Amino acid sequence: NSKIFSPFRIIGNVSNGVPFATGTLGSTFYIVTCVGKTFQIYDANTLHLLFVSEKETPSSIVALSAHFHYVYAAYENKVGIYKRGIEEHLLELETDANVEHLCIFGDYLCASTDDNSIFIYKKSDPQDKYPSEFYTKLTVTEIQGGEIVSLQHLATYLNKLTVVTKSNVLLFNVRTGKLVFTSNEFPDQITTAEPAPVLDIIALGTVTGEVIMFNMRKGKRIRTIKIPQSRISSLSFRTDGSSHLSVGTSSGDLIFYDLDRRSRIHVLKNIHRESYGGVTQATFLNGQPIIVTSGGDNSLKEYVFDPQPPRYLRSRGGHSQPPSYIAFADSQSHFMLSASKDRSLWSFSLRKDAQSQEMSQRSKFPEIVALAIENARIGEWENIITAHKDEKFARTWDMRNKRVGRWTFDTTDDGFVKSVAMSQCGNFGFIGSSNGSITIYNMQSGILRKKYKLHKRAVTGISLDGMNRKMVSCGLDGIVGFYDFNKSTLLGKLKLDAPITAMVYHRSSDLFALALDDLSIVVIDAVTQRVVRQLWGHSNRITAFDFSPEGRWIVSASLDSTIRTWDLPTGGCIDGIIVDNVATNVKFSPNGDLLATTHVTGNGICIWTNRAQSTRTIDESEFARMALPSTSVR
Repeated sequence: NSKIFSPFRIIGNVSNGVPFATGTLGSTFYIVTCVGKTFQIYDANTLHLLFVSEKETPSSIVALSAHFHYVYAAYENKVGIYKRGIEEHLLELETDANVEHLCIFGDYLCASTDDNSIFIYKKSDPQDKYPSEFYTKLTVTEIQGGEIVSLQHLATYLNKLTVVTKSNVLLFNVRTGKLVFTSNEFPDQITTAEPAPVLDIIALGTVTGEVIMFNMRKGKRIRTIKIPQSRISSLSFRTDGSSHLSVGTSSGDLIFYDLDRRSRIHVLKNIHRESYGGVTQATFLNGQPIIVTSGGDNSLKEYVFDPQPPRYLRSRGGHSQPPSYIAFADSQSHFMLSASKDRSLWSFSLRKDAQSQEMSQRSKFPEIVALAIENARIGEWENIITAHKDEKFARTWDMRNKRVGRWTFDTTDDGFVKSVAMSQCGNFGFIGSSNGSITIYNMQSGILRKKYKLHKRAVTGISLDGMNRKMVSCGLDGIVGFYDFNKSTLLGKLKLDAPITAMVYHRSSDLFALALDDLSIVVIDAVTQRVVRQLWGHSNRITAFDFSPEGRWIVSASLDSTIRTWDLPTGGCIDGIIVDNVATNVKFSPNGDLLATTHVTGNGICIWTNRAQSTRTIDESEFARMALPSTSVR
């Protein structure tokens, strides 16, 4: 519908809080996470991205299970059966209820719904790849038990499904339909269940921090371990020889307990954010001393036990909150630098492996409010500058070692840093203060080189031409400053009619654009120091903007929930897109091929293909109402 941009894919998505599944991969295992309406499959021993489901489900995936080489994904009243990210079959349950839980075992598929029904599907022939024929519908009436919490199959329990509810534990024979067992009432609410590696035993977690070892055959407790003032969210048994139990909690802690020594081994504190559900799943890999953990904070971590407290091994993740600032890190379209209000700085790969890595800050730094990066001096010295909220100094980072750098750059006028910039050569860093000063630092030695004082209000933008001749600045005072870099002379001043909130400088054309509080975009020629164009159209605050690499276009985003393309030779809007999720950032790839956008909701970065590498006709309400790119692509 848009004439310029077509949705490509989304970067930086790992997990959303749905408990991940584990399956078999030849000799190794695979991990299935949820991203929303898409699942992703990783190798368990490398965390390499193996698959992503090729086609989005109509609604959000609620449950994931893996059985051999098949993934079962529940959404609405449906269960999708996938192999290699490709849907091989779709089960539509005869109900308007939603599927909540899944259990696949023997010739059976069991899917419980939110009205306490359990739909049972069966293989026609045992050598079928998956169950497909509806067999029966069980129901747990409120007298038989409480709300269904989990469906489990215990080892050697032929044709027998264990249905754990909030108040009790039931045993159904799914072949005959008979309820063969129902335990005594449990006093405290059951929240979690997990088959033990020995006969007849299932582990049950409660709302109170109790893990109960329950014997299904005799129908009695065998053991009850108390975890003080914790709410259990996951259980898993180690199975490599050591009789250990892991207990995840909603507060984000992972507790390791020795079943034989009856003592608390250890506790990994706050490995996942509590506000996102804490530990939503934690699983020991079968036969291995490795535990895989996840939460709703978009991370997937792996912990090992060396032949001793567990040691961090590897992990994959992205931001837990929407990205606040982004930038292309290089001209080969390899990495993107991305900052979020979760106080993290990440580098995301744009390539197929979807690799990513958080910038080491070696309790986090305050949230980033401005960002600049240049690839010129990578490996040689610091090449990233960040401004942080309410801090009077900018920090530096090293893109080579993915770690914070040596220098901090003070404003010198007791103001906060409100803008940062870098020379193309990578030799200089620029810092703009809330008190008006502009400071120029040496990226190699960290030394203060030069100081300018023109603005009397916050400097909201700074840049320097590719030849380091003329430096330009903007501020909330509505002033545009022009300075000689080699000396320190004020080359000129412009007074604009509204406060200026941001600047983007186009080095190959020496034009720079400014976002003003009057909702216009002002384009200025740095050589002539004159306004050459003014763009009017947006009906709300401008969030971001960028030049197309050639210099012909400017693309802008706004609170009005639009993304507009402006042709500079005419100053007219030649394309407009209406999104349902306001764009907070827009950046062109160094080469004109891609457009990166960040939005109010969503942890990732949207990639768009510029399919116009066009008419000059004006538009109005002919804007396209486009959706964001699919998480199922690539």
